[PDB]
Amino acid sequence: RPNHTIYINNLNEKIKKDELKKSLHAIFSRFGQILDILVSRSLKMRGQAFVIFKEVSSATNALRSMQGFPFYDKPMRIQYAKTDSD
RNA sequence: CGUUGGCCCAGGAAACUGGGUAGUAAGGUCCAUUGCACUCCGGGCCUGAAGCAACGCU
Repeated sequence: RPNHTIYINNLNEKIKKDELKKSLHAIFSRFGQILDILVSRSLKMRGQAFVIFKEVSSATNALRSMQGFPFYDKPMRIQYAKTDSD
């Protein structure tokens, strides 16, 4: 069940928040329009991020073509989210 | 509050960018976490900032 944004985890716990998004935007800017990419470093939200797309088309593509993309030396694990208040 | 300069932290090869003007932001390190959020927030230790000027606006 596809969704505007996507949920990525297995991300590099050690990388700084602001560098992380930039790093991400770069890797996904090509798929469509990013409404926002959400990045937290708390205990619960860490090693994981939500990037929000313009349209559920980019997503499926991002997801299809980017699974296990070795990113900061670690294969990203990508999912469709479940909500996002756009 | 704001704009222009300073100055401090962070990024950068720079130009330039983000933020800020207290044991806090930040730097280092060790443990614990594979974790679904949208107002934020694990723990230990030794380190650890600048904190000005002119002008303008209710």
